Amino acid sequence: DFIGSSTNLIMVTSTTLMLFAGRFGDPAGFTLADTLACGTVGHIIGVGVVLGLKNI
Amino acid sequence: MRDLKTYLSVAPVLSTLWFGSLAGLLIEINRLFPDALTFPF
Amino acid sequence: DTTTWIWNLHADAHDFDSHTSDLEEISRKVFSAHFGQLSIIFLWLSGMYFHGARFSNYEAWLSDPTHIGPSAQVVWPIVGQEILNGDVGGGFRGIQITSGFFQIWRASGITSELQLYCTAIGALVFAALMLFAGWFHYHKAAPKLAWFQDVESMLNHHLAGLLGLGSLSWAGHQVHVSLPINQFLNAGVDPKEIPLPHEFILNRDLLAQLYPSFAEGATPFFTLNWSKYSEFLTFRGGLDPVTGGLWLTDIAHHHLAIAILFLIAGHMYRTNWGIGHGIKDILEAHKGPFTGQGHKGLYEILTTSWHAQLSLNLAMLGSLTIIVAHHMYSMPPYPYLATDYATQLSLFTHHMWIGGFLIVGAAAHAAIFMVRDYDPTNRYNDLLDRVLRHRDAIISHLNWVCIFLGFHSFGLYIHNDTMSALGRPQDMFSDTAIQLQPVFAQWIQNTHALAPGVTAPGETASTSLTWGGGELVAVGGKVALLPIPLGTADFLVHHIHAFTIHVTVLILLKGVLFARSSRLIPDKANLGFRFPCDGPGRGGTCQVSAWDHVFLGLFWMYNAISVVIFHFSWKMQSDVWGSISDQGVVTHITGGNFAQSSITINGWLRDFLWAQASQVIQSYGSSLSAYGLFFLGAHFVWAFSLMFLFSGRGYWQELIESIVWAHNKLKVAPATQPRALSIIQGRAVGVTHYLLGGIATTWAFFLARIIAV
Amino acid sequence: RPLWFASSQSLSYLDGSLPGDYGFDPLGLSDPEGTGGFIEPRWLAYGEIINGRFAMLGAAGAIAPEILGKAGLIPAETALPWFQTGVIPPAGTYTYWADNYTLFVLEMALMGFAEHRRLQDWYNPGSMGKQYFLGLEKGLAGSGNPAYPGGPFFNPLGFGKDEKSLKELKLKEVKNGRLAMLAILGYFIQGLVTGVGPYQNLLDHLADPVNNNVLTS
Ligand code: CLA
Ligand code: CLA
Ligand code: CLA
Ligand SMILES: CC1=C(/C=C/C(C)=C/C=C\C(C)=C\C=C\C=C(C)\C=C\C=C(C)\C=C\C2=C(C)CCCC2(C)C)C(C)(C)CCC1
Ligand code: SF4
Repeated sequence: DFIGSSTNLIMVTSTTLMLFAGRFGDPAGFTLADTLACGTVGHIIGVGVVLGLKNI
Repeated sequence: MRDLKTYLSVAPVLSTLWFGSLAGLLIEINRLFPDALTFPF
Repeated sequence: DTTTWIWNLHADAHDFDSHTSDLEEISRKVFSAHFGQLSIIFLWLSGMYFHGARFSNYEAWLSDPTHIGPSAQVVWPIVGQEILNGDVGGGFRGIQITSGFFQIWRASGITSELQLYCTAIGALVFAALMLFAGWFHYHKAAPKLAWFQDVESMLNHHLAGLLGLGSLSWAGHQVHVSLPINQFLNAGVDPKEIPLPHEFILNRDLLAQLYPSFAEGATPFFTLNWSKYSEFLTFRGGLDPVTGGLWLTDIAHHHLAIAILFLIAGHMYRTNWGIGHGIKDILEAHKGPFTGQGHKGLYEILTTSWHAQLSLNLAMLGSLTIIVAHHMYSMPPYPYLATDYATQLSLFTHHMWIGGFLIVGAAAHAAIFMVRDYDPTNRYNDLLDRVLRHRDAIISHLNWVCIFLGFHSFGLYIHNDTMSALGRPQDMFSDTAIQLQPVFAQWIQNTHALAPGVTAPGETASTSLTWGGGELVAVGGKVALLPIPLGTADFLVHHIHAFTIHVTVLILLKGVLFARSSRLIPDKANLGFRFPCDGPGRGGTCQVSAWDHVFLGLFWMYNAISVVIFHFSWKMQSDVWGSISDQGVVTHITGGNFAQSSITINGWLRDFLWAQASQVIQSYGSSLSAYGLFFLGAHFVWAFSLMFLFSGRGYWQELIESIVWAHNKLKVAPATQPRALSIIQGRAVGVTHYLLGGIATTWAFFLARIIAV
Repeated sequence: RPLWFASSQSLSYLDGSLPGDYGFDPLGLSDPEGTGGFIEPRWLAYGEIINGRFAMLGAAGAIAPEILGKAGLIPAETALPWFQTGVIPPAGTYTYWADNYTLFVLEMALMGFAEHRRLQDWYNPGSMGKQYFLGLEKGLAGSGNPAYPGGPFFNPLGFGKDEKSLKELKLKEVKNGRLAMLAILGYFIQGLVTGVGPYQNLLDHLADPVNNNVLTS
């Protein structure tokens, strides 16, 4: 039902892009804390974008 | 212990116990013989 | 040996820096002392919660808040003192309380006396737990110094955990308990018929009936369809017409937002995992355009000293308390608080005094740090050095501002008084002859009134009703809040406030800056933070220490705070509070005489002090006679303080010498030789009694006046 | 040896003397610096072992009554889920030969004897075999290691005569304990969320795997 809507794609892209920007054991030393932080930041960015776009 | 007795005999604690007993007694007479101005004896 | 040892025993009881020179032991003692204070606070809360369950008329008040006076204390009938059990209504006799505890309980959803008993038992258990924790953490498992100096971890936990999660938990409680119970109470439902709070959690259709959004469950939160929760998460603004307080939905939304913001803010400082900033790096790297080098060296100062941290925290807490006092009278957060005038006057005066005391403490501890912990060799900081290198320019300019403000704020009152006495009312500074209008404040009021609908599209009403342009609010025939006019009378008193604040700042800052040395005594640092004098040389060096500067600043703090509370009391009694008839005519308590009578010193003596003190002096024989007894007793203490302030030490030592001779004559001479009080102690005794007498007099006057009318 | 999320700080002190050591300690609770109170590596290992043993008992005990009830081995009156056997009176109760509180007192007395003896052995070694205790003090002397007392009372079958076998058995014991603690946490969470017995949850999932998942609940 919800899968495939605008919100899902928007926040999936936000999280993936933030993780990719953060990165660019693990070859590069990307600590799990870094992954959690980047995913979190992507989530706040996506939530703010979706809430703002949903109004207009 | 001995230290318990020594701390109990210090001036503040002994004075507080004495004054509390005194106040209780005075309230007892004031309750038993209320509103007293003259000796009827 | 002598009697000064007894006095010295209690004077240095909590000075851990004098006992030992090891930072670890001082830190451990501080931790345990904090635990003990927390235990005492929990015991106090337990007592307050228990007394309202057994010796109070809470239920009767809950069935009729407007016409019943709250009460939680009852007196034993021993010496005829049972006259203090007045008729407060609800078939109850006792002392009327003014701490606003009933409003808190009503806003929290409490409906019966069974919940208060459970809260009291829980608080007592918590007090016992805190006492045991203090004992354990001092005697069994005492932390190391390196644990206390991890200030990056302390800030993270104290922001995310203590403040971030507390707001979220309280928002949850509000949403789940306080909103439905208050909605039921506001609907006229009898309190004993309201369902218990757990019925809302267990039965969901009951909550769905009041708020349909609860039928959808938690799915809209995850789907980002947050508009569905607008039933109980609003942005209305203004006061509730039924009760006179803020909407509880606004409070719930506010606490949710605050919790999220604090949780976000708690992930800033670096810890073991290497993400986040370090405080030392932020301080060092910061170099703006005029600082130059920067704040390099403050991290060591603030991590190796307890007095600097105490001073900073005290200043911040005092300012916060004053802000809290200002923000609660204009935007009443609890139901049935605005229209209950006795509590409103008592809550404003309490926090003002607390804030003033905490600010003076901040100044004192800054002086202590400067005297003791200052070290230019090992803990050099540039900004402090530059401030110390031009202290003559700072004080002399602050001295000028005080004179200018004092002249141009008090000479106006004196000129008004003289012109009134000479039969020339057309030459005074008033609304009819010469106007000094506060134009900036009026512009601010107009802007804030017009802000909704233009600059705040989501707002349906203004934040407060003090900004002119709103509508009057009436609850139970009384006035809750209405726009407050500003005129020439409000121009002068604000500048009085500014003058007094500036003088207090001058005294305290001069003490702090000249704590280490001055042109008179170059070696004042070696003499100590608390010493009486340096002899009668150089013409006289009485009261040169920083302790004496704090002692002088206490008097001015008391002088400054007293004018604020008088201003608040008269302005609110004359311009806001009152009653409304059935046709909509407002009759204030004093009929709006603040505008014309508060411009001369005679008006405050005749229309405020003389006219409003007739309630306390006629309280004999009634249930308010305790206030009449405390009114006279406080004058005695205030006048008794003057013996220590005006006199010296030699006279009393000689008098005690004669007394000791008379005792020696009869073999009743004590082996502990009597001694008169020291020079410093005689000063400390006087100011304590002075403040106690003044504050008690004002307290009795206010409480006896406002309860009767 | 295999390493599971090991870190440089944690590898400094977790040499490998403990059984089943994988180097996993992201929070560094067992760091030998600033040891005090109950944060001590020996006490932490002892607590882990004891919690594991109790969890391995409880994980089988909670699900045993439901297993046999479906097979008809026991009367249906005793085929109750783990949260309806009188542990939580609001959730339901069963009437035994005595009410719950006297059972509680009897349990407290017996286990108080047992646990106080164990604690006294932990504090000072070998002192539980000196004072006369109905003539049973001969076998309760212990073996110098608090978590592995040994002796005729606790090791009757004579397992682990060699050190290698003992080490392998210790490793297996700690692995089973960790699995059981995870299982007990799952028990609690499933009981709180679904509201039925864990065996009922497994049967429901097996009946229709595509439907009875976390997503639908
Ligand atoms: C968090 C708050 C806080 C803390 C932890 C401290 C801690 C400290 N202060 Mg301090 N202070 C504070 C707030 C605080 N202060 C504030 C707000 C002020 C401004 C008024 C001051 C003003 C101040 C001064 C002026 C001095 C200190 C000093 C000290 C140190 C020694 C204190 C001592 O020995 O007290 C001992 C405790 C007492 C003497 C008890 C006082 C009793 C009061 C005054 C009477 C109360 C009457 C009561 C209502 C009636 C009871 C009746 C009953 C007896 C029957 C200690 C580190 C001293 C220092 O460091 O010198 C080197 C010092 O000289 N402080
Ligand atoms: C038992 C001890 C004791 C005795 C026998 C006396 C006797 C005397 N005092 Mg005196 N005094 C005492 C204690 C005592 N004092 C104490 C403790 C103080 C300090 C508060 C004073 C302060 C004092 C002053 C200021 C003056 C006297 C004066 C006098 C003489 C005038 C008569 C009189 O009663 O004055 C009145 C005495 C008082 C009002 C003192 C108050 C009584 C106190 C509270 C009693 C304390 C008893 C003590 C707890 C004993 C404990 C015993 C225990 C160990 C068993 C008289 C010789 C006067 C005099 O002639 O010049 C020297 C005078 O001007 N006294
Ligand atoms: C400001 C309060 C405070 C602070 C800063 C500390 C700080 C500390 N305590 Mg401590 N403690 C406190 C209060 C506090 N305690 C209280 C009130 C008690 C009760 C007496 C204890 C009992 C206690 C013991 C027994 C021990 C410590 C220890 C420690 C140290 C190690 C803690 C650690 O690594 O985490 C360890 C953290 C955990 C293992 C997680 C436990 C999580 C708890 C159980 C959850 C709390 C649930 C809570 C009640 C929910 C409330 C719900 C609501 C209904 C009220 C640390 C210095 C230990 C030490 O070595 O001292 C140096 C130690 O052995 N503390
Ligand atoms: C390639 C690869 C990979 C990858 C992966 C990944 C990349 C993942 C990721 C993921 C992630 C990395 C995620 C994350 C996330 C996080 C988070 C998400 C957190 C948190 C958050 C929060 C808690 C929030 C909240 C909130 C709320 C509730 C309200 C308000 C708003 C907000 C939002 C703030 C793998 C490994 C597979 C394999 C190998 C290769
Ligand atoms: S004796 Fe008294 S007046 Fe003289 S210098 Fe000292 S404090 Fe001042």
